[PDB]
Amino acid sequence: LPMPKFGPLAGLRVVFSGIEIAGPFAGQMFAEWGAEVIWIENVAWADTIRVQPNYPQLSRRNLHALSLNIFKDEGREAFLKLMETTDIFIEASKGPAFARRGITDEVLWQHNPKLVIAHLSGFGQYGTEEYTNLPAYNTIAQAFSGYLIQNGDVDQPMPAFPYTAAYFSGLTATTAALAALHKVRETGKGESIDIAMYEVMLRMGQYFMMDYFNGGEMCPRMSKGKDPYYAGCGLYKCADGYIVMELVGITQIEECFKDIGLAHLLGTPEIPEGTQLIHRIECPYGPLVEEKLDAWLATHTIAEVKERFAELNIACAKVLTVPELESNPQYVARESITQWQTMDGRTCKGPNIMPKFKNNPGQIWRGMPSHGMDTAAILKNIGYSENDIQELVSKGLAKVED
Amino acid sequence: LPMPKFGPLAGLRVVFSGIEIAGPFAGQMFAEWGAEVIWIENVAWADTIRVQPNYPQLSRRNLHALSLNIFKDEGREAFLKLMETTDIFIEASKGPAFARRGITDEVLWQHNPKLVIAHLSGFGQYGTEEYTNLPAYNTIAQAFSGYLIQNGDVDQPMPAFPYTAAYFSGLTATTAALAALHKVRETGKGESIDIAMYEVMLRMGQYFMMDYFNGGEMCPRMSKGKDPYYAGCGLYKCADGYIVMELVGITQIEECFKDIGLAHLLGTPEIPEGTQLIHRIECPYGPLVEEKLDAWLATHTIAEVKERFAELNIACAKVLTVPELESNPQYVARESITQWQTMDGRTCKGPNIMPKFKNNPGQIWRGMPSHGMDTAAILKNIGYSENDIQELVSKGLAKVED
Ligand SMILES: CC(C)(COP(=O)(O)OP(=O)(O)OC[C@H]1O[C@@H](n2cnc3c(N)ncnc32)[C@H](O)[C@@H]1OP(=O)(O)O)[C@@H](O)C(=O)NCCC(=O)NCCS
Ligand SMILES: CC(C)(COP(=O)(O)OP(=O)(O)OC[C@H]1O[C@@H](n2cnc3c(N)ncnc32)[C@H](O)[C@@H]1OP(=O)(O)O)[C@@H](O)C(=O)NCCC(=O)NCCS
Repeated sequence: LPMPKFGPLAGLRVVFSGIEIAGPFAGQMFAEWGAEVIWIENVAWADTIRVQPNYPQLSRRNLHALSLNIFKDEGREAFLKLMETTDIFIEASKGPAFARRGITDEVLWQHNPKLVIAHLSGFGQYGTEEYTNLPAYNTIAQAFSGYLIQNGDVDQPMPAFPYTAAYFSGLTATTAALAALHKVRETGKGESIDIAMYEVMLRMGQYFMMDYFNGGEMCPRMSKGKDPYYAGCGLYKCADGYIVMELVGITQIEECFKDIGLAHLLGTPEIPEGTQLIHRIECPYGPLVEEKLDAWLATHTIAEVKERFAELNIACAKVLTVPELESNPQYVARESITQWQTMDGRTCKGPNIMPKFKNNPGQIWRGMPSHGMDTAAILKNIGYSENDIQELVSKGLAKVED
Repeated sequence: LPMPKFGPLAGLRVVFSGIEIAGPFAGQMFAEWGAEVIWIENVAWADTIRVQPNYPQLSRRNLHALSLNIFKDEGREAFLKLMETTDIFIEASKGPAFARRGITDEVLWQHNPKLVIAHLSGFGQYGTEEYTNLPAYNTIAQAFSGYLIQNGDVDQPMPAFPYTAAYFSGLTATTAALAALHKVRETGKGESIDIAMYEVMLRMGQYFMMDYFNGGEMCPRMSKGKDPYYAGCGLYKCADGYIVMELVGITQIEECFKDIGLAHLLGTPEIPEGTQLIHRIECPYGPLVEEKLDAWLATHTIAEVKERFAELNIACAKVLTVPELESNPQYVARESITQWQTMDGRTCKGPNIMPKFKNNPGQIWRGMPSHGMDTAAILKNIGYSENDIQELVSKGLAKVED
């Protein structure tokens, strides 16, 4: 398949079957980094992502587009022969959907014993009848893992946004696939990976949930974007706008208390010598600290707080709106936002490849492919004849380039 | 170093230097999956994570604890010899801090030309003077990437929580390190990776930001946990509590419109045949759909909505509180939450290894190590004498087991 040789993953062959974010995000990350990546869409309908006006130009760039019925007759026989040349297969289904349709892990390893198989689902490959085969999206994974209940304001839980759990789940799939890939390169035998979205998100929400599991209470939600436990952390107003700050570290606490008028608190039974952190609930002075911090910050400009906090080594930043990013000097310097050409021949703007590999940078070599774009190319490369692939399209088992 | 042989990453050697979540999360994930992982803390102070009462039992499990001044005299000479046996080194600093302290990539590859180096920072290894050396935490990365501005309610932006950006950044580091690791196993030459937290989070927030970069407007924030654009997606109230649902798909929309009393809308110029999604803003009927959905849902119990939505293949779930997880039958069936023994000999409860590798499951073999726990073991393994490592402790350059 014609493509430039670049990135740490050059010449690795990846195929994924899934829609929206989670599955496709996992597979396309390989493409960002130079792998050969086949996106499989059904033959009758297309990936739901295509309904989004701009995003798919980013999230499906560098891909090859197959369109094949991977479960019906010869359409299946093709998919499985394809699997013989595949290093990694990502699939995102309602539970063990592939297995209950005939394509088990053992059937797959029959065609490629080295194959790394990554199963992405809401609730896992096995469990109970009630949950295992349920459909799932990001919000479902947030709801079921206790992530959603931790987000929002004191009085109003809400999902983390945009579609946060889909990105964590796809990223975990990518990670786990590369880990399994390493094992294949070291023992010569394939692997199957069972990634349940809610288990991913259960992990991502443990910071305070670990307290509940081990004697404690659950923390509340934030109030107005302030950390539920630690004073001086989260969202604050200066005289001229929103900033964030983290009041963490001995030196930071000592010098900041001095600025805001709380010097006399340092060295008390409650704030002894090496205090690195200020717990707002446990501390009688917790609310006083917030009151004085708020008052001191409201006296200063964002720029002045930034200068003083750079002196004290207190992390902070202006809360940037989307219109402010393009022309930020850090963004500009690092080409964090770039441009590329779509397939239709139009100019498209959005994030560059991340992260930056030094010796083998990733690169944007192709825009989002059309539905079925590369089907004929892929089947001829797998060994199907011109007429033989013409029959596949005919019996409805494949969609050719429009 | 004594440890069981398990997981896809058995016999891979990983060292990380960093505190809190991002850096350590990246390194410890290797440990979940069977790698040998050395956590480096400073000799004078310890990782700030240790101030948290329970979480570190999860986030530092399966680790070996070094405590060494990696920048001063012989402390440096040790670190660099250690680097000769290391496959992957994760470091989290204020920008290019290691390089401006003498330990450049070229110095590191001098001691190991194959080494994969992963640099985690707020703002990158290079850029402008204003930003490149700034300290960063999760909230700083959320603020600077336009992630924070997208979270919260219409009237109140807030961070995604808990510390969402630290997990994305550490997960990306893990992923990118394994990708680079693959390249080393295929060309024999090392790699350096520049992971800027804000660039990670810029990527994770593109779903609607891509509209802004390409002609459009930015979406608003959610109202009460409802999707800013798509009707029938996000947080809803039933008669007896919060659920989430995603109204996506032709069949789902058709049958759900029929239930809620909006049948006559199907087939209009605005909702034609294969409509997969309902845009609340663009659609004159968008608000009507919400009103009827809300009213229909408030008539039913969570259990009844679940049953009907399982018939229509509409993804949904009860919003679970933290006290509801342990005894959920899916959690129980998959052992999603487990127990292990700490070093002090106490019983600790929390998430199991995720995800589940089939042939080479990860496993919890050790609790969180104490500050300096394994220093003497590591230095003797690297080739330092008993007296030779006694001198390191003496000149303040290392901390031994308490
Ligand atoms: C997202 C999800 C709900 C969509 O599934 P769905 O609406 O029920 O069904 P699809 O649109 O994928 O297609 C329906 C059927 O066609 C099949 N189909 C999909 N790809 C096919 C292929 N290329 N060839 C033949 N048939 C195919 C599917 O196997 C599915 O089978 P099933 O009815 O036996 O269960 C489901 O894939 C899922 O829960 N995935 C896991 C979590 C996830 O990735 N969520 C979305 C990202 S946020
Ligand atoms: C988190 C962060 C702000 C903390 O840094 P800090 O408070 O300024 O400093 P540290 O507590 O790490 O230590 C201070 C100095 O001691 C050094 N130190 C750290 N580990 C050391 C080691 N084991 N041996 C000798 N010195 C060490 C550091 O290099 C740092 O050097 P510098 O003063 O030249 O810049 C910073 O590491 C950072 O921005 N990291 C990147 C983003 C990140 O990971 N954030 C935290 C997770 S959410």
